[PDB]
Amino acid sequence: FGKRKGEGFGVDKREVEVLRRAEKLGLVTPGKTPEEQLKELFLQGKVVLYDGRTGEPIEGPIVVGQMFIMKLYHMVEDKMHARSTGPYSLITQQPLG
Amino acid sequence: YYITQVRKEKKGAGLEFATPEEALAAHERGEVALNAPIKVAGRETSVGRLKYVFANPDEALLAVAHGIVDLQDVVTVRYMGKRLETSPGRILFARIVAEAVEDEKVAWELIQLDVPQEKNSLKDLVYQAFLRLGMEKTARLLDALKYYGFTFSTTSG
Amino acid sequence: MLDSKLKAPVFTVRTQGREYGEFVLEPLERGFGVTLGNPLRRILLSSIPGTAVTSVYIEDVLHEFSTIPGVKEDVVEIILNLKELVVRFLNPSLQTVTLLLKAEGPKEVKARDFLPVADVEIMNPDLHIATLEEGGRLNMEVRVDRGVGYVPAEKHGIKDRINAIPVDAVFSPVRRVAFQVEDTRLGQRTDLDKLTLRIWTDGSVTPLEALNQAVEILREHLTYFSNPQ
Amino acid sequence: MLDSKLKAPVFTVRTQGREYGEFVLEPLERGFGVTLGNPLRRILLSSIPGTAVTSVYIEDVLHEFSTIPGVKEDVVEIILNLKELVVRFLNPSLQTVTLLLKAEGPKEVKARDFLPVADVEIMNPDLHIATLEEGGRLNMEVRVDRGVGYVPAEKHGIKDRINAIPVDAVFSPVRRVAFQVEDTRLGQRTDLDKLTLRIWTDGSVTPLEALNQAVEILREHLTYFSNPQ
Amino acid sequence: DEVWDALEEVIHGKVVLLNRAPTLHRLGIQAFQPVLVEGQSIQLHPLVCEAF
Amino acid sequence: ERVVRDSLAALYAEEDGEVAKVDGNRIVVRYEDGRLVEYPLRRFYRSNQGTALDQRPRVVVGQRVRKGDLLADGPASENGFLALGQNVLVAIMPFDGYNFEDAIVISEELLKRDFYTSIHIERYEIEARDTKLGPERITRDIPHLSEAALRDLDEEGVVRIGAEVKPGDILVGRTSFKGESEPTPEERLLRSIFGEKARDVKDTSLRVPPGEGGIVVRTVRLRRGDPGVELKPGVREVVRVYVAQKRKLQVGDKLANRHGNKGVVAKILPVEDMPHLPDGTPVDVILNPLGV
Amino acid sequence: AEPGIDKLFGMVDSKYRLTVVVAKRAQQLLRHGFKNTVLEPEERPKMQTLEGLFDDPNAETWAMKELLTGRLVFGENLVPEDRLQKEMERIYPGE
Repeated sequence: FGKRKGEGFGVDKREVEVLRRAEKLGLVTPGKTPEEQLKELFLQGKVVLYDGRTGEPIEGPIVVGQMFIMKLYHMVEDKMHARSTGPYSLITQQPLG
Repeated sequence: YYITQVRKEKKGAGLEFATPEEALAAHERGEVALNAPIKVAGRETSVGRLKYVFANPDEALLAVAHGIVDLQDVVTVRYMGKRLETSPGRILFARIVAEAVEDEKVAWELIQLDVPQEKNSLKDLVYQAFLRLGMEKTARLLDALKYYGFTFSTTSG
Repeated sequence: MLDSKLKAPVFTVRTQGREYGEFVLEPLERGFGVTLGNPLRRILLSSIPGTAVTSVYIEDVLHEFSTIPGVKEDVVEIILNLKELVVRFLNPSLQTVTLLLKAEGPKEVKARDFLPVADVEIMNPDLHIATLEEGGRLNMEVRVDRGVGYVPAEKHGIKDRINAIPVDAVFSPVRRVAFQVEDTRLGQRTDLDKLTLRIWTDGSVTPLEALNQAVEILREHLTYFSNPQ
Repeated sequence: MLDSKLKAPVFTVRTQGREYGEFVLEPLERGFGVTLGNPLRRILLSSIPGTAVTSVYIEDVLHEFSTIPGVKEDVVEIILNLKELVVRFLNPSLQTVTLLLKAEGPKEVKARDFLPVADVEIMNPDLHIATLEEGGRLNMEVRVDRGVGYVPAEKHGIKDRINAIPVDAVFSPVRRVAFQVEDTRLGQRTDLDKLTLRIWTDGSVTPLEALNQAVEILREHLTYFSNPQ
Repeated sequence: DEVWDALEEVIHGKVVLLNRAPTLHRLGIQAFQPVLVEGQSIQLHPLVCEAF
Repeated sequence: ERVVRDSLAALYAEEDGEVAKVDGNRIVVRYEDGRLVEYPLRRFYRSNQGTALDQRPRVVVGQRVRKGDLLADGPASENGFLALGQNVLVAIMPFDGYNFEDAIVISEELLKRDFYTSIHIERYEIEARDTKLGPERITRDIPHLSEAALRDLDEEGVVRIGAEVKPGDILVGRTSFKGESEPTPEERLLRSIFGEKARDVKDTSLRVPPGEGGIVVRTVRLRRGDPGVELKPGVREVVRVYVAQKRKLQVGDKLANRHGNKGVVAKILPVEDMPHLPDGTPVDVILNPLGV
Repeated sequence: AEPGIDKLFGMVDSKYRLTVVVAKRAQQLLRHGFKNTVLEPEERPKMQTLEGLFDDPNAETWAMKELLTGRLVFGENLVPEDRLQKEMERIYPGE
């Protein structure tokens, strides 16, 4: 947020609608200025996210971050199997592949 | 759930408005001051319930779109032949179902918009929808709930 | 033109009365239904001028929370019924028309009792305002304007007469704007949306009329990006 | 002009190179920064034409999983380090161009090595490709295509020479976009939406040409609302 | 790709069954009208996961 | 740290020295004692459970190494640290059911950047048995209907390197003898109407199974003149084909965090419209709170 | 779910008979050629690559849309066992 005051802008007309529903909730101390209002809301770990579809925001801070996500290995079972017709056992005449 | 609920807040000045007349003046202005909330304990009516009164069920929702009313904020709204006091959101829910089964009169005989919708309440809205209404039409309501369900919830934040 | 080009949006329409209308449109490229939908939605509820009773003054009533003798309704319930009123003005010269009314004796005052102003017409005739009784007097004025959206009484607090009472501003002819982007399939690719938005309107402007108005404002707005400074 | 229309958003820009640019545009009617900061932010992120490595070729390589003897990298760390490259064609007719390169000895081949082509300017002069040791032979062709969106190589699979290898390939130049509807103040009413966009980019295409194609497609789209059905 | 438009027809109206791992009750095998999808993955519905 | 050096994967440096050669395959290091050892590196070797073990040098030409410091990173060692995944920014809220119960949404962007790619290797095999109905050849011949399907085979028999074998394609050609011991009446007249002279043999060629198959990478053979092998009786020669593929991150996969959020991907979202930070940056993953 | 399944379930003495009716009725709708239908002209069964369903899609989407409209008749032993198929094969062409 430091760069905000530098790069050349201030809090949206969105960056506040959230704070109300925030103070009403009970996360940010009422009264305290918007600026110091977001920090107290950032230090809880959450930040003001906007919906990537409506431009409109998400009424209410949504904790975000950097989590270490590994991709889990696949077993031969996970492979998809589809059997219309096919081979057939010797003795026990029940299908097989 | 979220949508169907009502906040509660601060209590500094002793209010129980249901009686006095100068309990509106110095109180309503006090909502304009930092003393009287919109969700306050004055049992009958909190200053917030005095500020907004919407004619048609719809007006009840434009007010939420225009930064004027929260969905979880107490409000006075006149539905079918009665001065109702409920959140703008409870009056929405009351419609989702009312639309899942066009019949808007039966679509009110089975929903308790008197409280937050837990998992046990709905279950009921359904079992009862099934019984009363129809089975096919019901399923319609069942996703009709699976929609808003998955909707608000994302902006719920 | 044949394939991809003539595969341009199939703008289907279904307009019932001056209130219901369902405009379909597709195919559209991945996530575009959701790209056009919203704008038209935040527009149809924010920049569409209209007519509505914003200011109301009463005979002897000076405060918003009171009741009049020989009047079933109350000061907050009568001015409510007015919020349900729908009129109309002709040219730009009009910015605010105060309607006049005065009735007495056993009568059910309706939006027809006012005095017929020239450039203004009430789309809301048989609108029930109140039921008068014996010894009951009623005389009010209703300032009608042309804003855009929903304006709080407190927000403007009109100041006609000194005892006048503000009315919440309901300037959006449209009651609600719905839209969905169901999935559709056309040939090779199927990841195409099918943008559909329904629009509810009091009858002031036809749903489809609003549309045209809508898209316009949004278009006349893209030119705003023209003189590099 | 004097007022209202001379109060029309003052479009101002800000650019050094083609890598960045901010685009203020105030004042604006209540809640428009949204109704415009968004559609755009979307179109900008995908619907703008660019150019990226499509098919690669290696002197003595068969499959994309081999290791050129003499080069530090693996072929899978060389065709991945190409996707980082950014070319800038000059005229439509250049849907495709091929850029050779022929090096040896202990040198750090850089994108500045590609043997030049008329019409094309590599704005990526210092990007690292491979690292050749004593006696290396890294002779390679590399196709560059103009396109749009993101298309798995697996999706197009182009084969120049049989030994050639295809690569995944994103086409959007834009690398970031955002908007900040800061409430600006100017006397009469302060609910002033001061919309301002800021588009970053590889360079392939400027920021202003972008914010233009953007607002163009969308104007080119609001058009499919004409003939109902 | 023309065949794919035929499978898109040999399934109209038709349905298929889907059984859970430990089928515990009738509700563990439910019909479903097929919709052709993309991927190595059967797409289920949120409301049924409660059944199986 | 103590995991990548102890678990053997990343090739460390013994005694101090300078870096002499640096191939994608050899790192002959120069010890400050006149010595210069050649440090071979497994290019793209196959693991038992299929994952890869491709190593990559992390040292420039002519570097003065520090006794005990990685010269090449093991398979999943970022740089000496046990790296089994990526750091992606995670937003954590509920999405229109896409993350319904324990399912995860992935930002399309994640693939725009070669992030979650993995290089797995499958080993297809097959034998030329010596059946009493005649020896099972391994020729570039597939009796009945085409040549359009012979391309990849290129070399007579086995498939040519660098050929993405699409599932259903011939990986190796083979021929067995049709009947149990006899020819056939109806199939006798038939073959004669269009050329009685027809290889009355069969096509039992090793093909790729339904599922997948990528670009060949290596083919082995143990035909006659067996070097130092042990083929089995009934086996004339064993041909091996190794296929590899870049398995990007598609729906169905299960990515998980070291705490238990064991989930499976249910929707790749085009960056265009997924939750974004006040400025330009969006989120790549998304997680439901209902599980915590 | 299924259009008027409610009435359907609501027109039989057994949820199981409504299952037997449609299936068996689905048979003879394909068996004796697709023209044993008690309705067709205007608004009746329709698919969408063209309007094709007019010919032969899901046999039982008919059996079900037929019985919904009070035209069919089913009982415990309504019409005799062998002559039934005999005459039905006499009135309907298409093989």
